Amino acid sequence: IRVFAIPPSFASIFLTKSTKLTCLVTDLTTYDSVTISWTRQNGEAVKTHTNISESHPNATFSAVGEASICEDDWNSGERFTCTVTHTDLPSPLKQTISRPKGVALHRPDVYLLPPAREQLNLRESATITCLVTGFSPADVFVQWMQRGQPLSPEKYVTSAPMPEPQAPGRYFAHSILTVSEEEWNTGETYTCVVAHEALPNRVTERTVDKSTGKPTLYNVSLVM
Amino acid sequence: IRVFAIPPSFASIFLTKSTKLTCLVTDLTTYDSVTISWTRQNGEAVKTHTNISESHPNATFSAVGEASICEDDWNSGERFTCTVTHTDLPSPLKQTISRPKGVALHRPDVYLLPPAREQLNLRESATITCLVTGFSPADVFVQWMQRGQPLSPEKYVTSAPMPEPQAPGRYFAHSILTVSEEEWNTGETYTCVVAHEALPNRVTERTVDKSTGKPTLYNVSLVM
Amino acid sequence: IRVFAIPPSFASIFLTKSTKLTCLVTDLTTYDSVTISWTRQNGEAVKTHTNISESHPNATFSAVGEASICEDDWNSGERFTCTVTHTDLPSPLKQTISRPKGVALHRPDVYLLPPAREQLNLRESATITCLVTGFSPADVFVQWMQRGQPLSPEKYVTSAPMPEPQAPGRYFAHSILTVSEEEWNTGETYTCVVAHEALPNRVTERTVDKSTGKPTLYNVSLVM
Amino acid sequence: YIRGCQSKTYDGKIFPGKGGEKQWICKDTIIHGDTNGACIPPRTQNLCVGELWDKSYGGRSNIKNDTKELLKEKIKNAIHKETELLYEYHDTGTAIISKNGLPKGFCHAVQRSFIDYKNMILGTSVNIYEHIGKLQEDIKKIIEKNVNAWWKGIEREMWDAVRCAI
Ligand SMILES: *[C@@H]1O[C@H](CO)[C@@H](O)[C@H](O)[C@H]1NC(C)=O
Ligand SMILES: *[C@@H]1O[C@H](CO)[C@@H](O)[C@H](O)[C@H]1NC(C)=O
Ligand SMILES: *[C@@H]1O[C@H](CO)[C@@H](O)[C@H](O)[C@H]1NC(C)=O
Repeated sequence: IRVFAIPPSFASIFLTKSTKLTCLVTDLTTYDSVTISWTRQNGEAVKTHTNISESHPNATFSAVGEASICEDDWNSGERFTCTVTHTDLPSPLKQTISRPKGVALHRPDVYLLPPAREQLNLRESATITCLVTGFSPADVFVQWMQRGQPLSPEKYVTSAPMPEPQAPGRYFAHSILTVSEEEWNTGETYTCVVAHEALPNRVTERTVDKSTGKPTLYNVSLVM
Repeated sequence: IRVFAIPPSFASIFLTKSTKLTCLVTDLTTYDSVTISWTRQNGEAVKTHTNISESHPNATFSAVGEASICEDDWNSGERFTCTVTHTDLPSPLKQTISRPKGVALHRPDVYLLPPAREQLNLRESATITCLVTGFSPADVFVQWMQRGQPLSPEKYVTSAPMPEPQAPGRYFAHSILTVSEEEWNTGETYTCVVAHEALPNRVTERTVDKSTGKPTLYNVSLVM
Repeated sequence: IRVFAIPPSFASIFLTKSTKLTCLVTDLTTYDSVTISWTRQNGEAVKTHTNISESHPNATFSAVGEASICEDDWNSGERFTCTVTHTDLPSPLKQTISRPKGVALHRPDVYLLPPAREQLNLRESATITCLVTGFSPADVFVQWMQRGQPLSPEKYVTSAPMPEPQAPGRYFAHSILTVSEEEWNTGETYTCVVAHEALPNRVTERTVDKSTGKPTLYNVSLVM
Repeated sequence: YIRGCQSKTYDGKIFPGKGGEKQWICKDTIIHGDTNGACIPPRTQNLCVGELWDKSYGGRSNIKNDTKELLKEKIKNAIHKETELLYEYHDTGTAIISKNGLPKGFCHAVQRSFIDYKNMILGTSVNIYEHIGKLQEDIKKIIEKNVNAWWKGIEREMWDAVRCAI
């Protein structure tokens, strides 16, 4: 008889530019007219909930309650309580979430590794991988862009952050973009904006043309 | 108390060169007379569990059973059942273990991407990344060998398999090996070994060093 | 009548992924009703043997008995006894075969020598040879993969292992793959995989490409 | 579904792509076709050969030893993928033609791609491109081991492929 309170992951804040509090209940006995409320440290009701789900057929409720809070309030790191009013429980079931403290911020290092030369030989597809290393906490949001315009989230995926083998307190995330080999062999940028808390401006980007590794001082060519 | 299934994975059997079936009974109190046996449908199987795990911080055991089975017998698709008989359980419970079926096999395409130029310029470390793309099912074991010798598991970390961006059924995994720039500049070929079901030889090896990217025919060098 | 049971050669182990055995025999009475059987020191149940060879007209009847044996059990070297009973000879033909022990494992060195320029100049063929030298166990299995797809045994011929001239314990072998010079010039990266016990993962690759082995003809030294 | 054909760029890379326009190949091959005034369209140069042809290290036909039924399936998948890629190319309004509710000129493009496939299997290509010649020879070998009769039999299924894609 607990409640799963999902904090807004930094990807959520960066995507929509707002802090969204969503608390999901679980393991609650079936009955109607069940209400939920969001309350911060002082206990004052913050915002009425929307998009409430119907009674869960699986006998375990999962109701989504959305509450909006000031960004700076969440950045400060207070404990925000999601009070669940359940008929069986004499007092409403309360679950609260606060962002982890400490978590020494370390700026990510964004290195793009262009496609392997033995992959372009297939002349079918290529995977520009935007390695991200040496950051904390384990919350990044890698977004790709071609020629400066965003690419649909279908084309790229971001591996979950994992502990870095070298530095214990740092993590590394690894994202790839599936590019067509023609679009790579023709000069195309394919930047990689990396969003993280530790960054100064909260976002950094690095581009990879076909010509990044080229010397830029001697266009040495081989011709029969 | 509840019996859970831990089928062997290609990461496990290939590393140990033997199929190790594991049973799991999560969070059972510290009691005596733990009995575990293994049986197929016919039931003639008899293996003895060894080295049961010690009490965890929760002060409750987690039953673990070690069994030896031929690779062919496991690969036959036969469902493996482990007998559980213990004092806390009111009645013995049998857990069912079998591999997923009806999944196509596609050979990986191990592409070995050398570290980005920007990272070497920092003269801090280099992360040679092994891109294992276009494979299925999502069970791959990546080993890093330097000069034909295995490297310690601490040095490299392998990303968990993730769905491929574009291809529906295929997956992709990344394995990064962190080494000093001096070692990379010297060149030891840092071979990446990938073990997967779909590989015709069941193992494929790739090689990279400082000299892979440099063109072979011309050695144009700019001097001051 | 004594059965010449053959152990499963490493080529059979790795090509078929299963341990298949036979009990070829020099025979006096051409035909008898009873068939082959296999026994172990543990006395476990005999495996099913089918497709026995027909009567040999010259009275030197040879019979085949197929059995499935665990690789680990055969790896341990435990002796397996072929038990063949016939009407003419009531005494079973008890003969035992085990993989020889006491031989040091030496890692093969695989060196893919490109075709002689005297051959490519004819523009009619290109015999790539996979020189496997230095492996102590006689067994070896060389397989050729062109452009990532394995090739049928018809295309390439693997020389039988023979003692090395200098080192007496070590052995050597050859495996020439012949491809039309049209294919060679495309640079298809013909790869040789050698299967041997001593190898860290039982298979190591060596890839030869039209570009490999080409020195730096042009060494342009632009100095300002 | 997946066949190794990338999004069409014959008349220009899809947005955000900018360049990549393929010009008309107003040239003829001395060995194959000798004198032919026909100019290969950019679309035909970018025809989704699919699994019939892999560009790895030059050009190598992927149907050296393929059964008649397998070849039909390969061509059906290639036509389906060609229809899909042409639809997404013209729907974004990148084809020079495309600059009912279908994208303007998409039906023209898909019909013409089907005609190009028909002439590829038939072997009567006006001008042989790099992928056209070897594929034509191999398809002639596979069927005759009469090509016109085969296509006159499977044309309904191949066009059903385009209809199913749509
Ligand atoms: C030389 O410069 C041209 C710019 O038009 C470029 O296309 C070409 O690739 C360069 N040479 C080499 C060897 O890359
Ligand atoms: C290739 O160029 C580099 C640049 O200085 C040089 O160090 C190297 O020796 C050259 N390769 C050979 C084989 O001389
Ligand atoms: C290539 O040229 C560089 C230029 O200084 C020189 O140092 C090097 O020895 C040359 N190598 C060969 C193999 O000629």
